[PDB]
Amino acid sequence: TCPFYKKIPGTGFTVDAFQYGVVEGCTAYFLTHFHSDHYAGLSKHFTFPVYCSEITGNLLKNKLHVQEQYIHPLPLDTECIVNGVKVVLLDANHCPGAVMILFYLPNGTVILHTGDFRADPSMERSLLADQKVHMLYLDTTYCSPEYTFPSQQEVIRFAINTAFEAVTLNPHALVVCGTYSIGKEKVFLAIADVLGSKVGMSQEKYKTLQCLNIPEINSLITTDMCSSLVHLLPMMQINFKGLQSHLKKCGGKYNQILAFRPTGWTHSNKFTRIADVIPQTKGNISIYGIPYSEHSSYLEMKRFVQWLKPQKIIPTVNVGTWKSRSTMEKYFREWKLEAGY
Ligand code: NI
Repeated sequence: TCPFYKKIPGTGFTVDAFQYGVVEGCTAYFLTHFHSDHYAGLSKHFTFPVYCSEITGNLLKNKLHVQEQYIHPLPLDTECIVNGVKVVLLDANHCPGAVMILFYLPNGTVILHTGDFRADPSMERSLLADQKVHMLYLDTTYCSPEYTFPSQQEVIRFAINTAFEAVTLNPHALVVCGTYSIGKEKVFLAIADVLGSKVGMSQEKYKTLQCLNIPEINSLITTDMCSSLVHLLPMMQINFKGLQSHLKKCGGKYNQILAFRPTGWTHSNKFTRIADVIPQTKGNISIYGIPYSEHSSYLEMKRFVQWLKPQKIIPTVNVGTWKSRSTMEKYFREWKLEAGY
């Protein structure tokens, strides 16, 4: 049965709750973003109203084949009414089309659901600042002080300079970027832009990108691999074996590969700076691990919550074990004692 953390009290709404069949009492199903854990259970067979951003709606329509009659896309930063309740969608700074949802309940309680998010100080001057928020449903992916990472911009700068140097040193080198879902598109778009190239990719991946309302997209991406010096492949192929194999497929148009694996956090964030990063190398193939995160670091999450000052926090990630929940509760109390709410 549908957990309490996916239900919004005093409404018949749910959020990211598609895997439990028909939820008793639910009149509107919200979807924060197009990642499989969150959309799990949605298919052409779903027949209830789904509320989401325009980008998330395009994906639902085209990739999952959800019938158009059940898709209700809403604009961002706009007060809207859904089944008699005032809502607002905000940019979550996660992947394309990802939203936080602000619910203004009839009793006067205000609830923010973050979905998946990367907290940023620009969220402190949105519509969130206009009134008190009583309850917060929080993306707690990295809710522990060991989780630090560089800014997105530091990581992109490093990627840009690295790729530019390698291809100027060897103009027959190919750049590859690994991917598994939507998100982290700036990695491959910024590399291509500095190399004067389109990004080449499979038909399934191109169809995904064509849904994302990215301006001038037809000038940036192609299905013609041969014409392009940045290629996208599945994350699972980003290894010496997979990359040599792909290099054979391109017809000796390239004689070297430089590959990037954008990851989350891994244990080497605790010592290294982005400037110190060095690749793994076997022969004419180099692989760089780069920590490009679309979730809040501990410090970004703590700042956001200390600013927002919610009366209650409901975690939405790592809620499966008592140890995790207990640990998280501990950090929420510290934050509250330091900031005086
Ligand atoms: Ni996500």
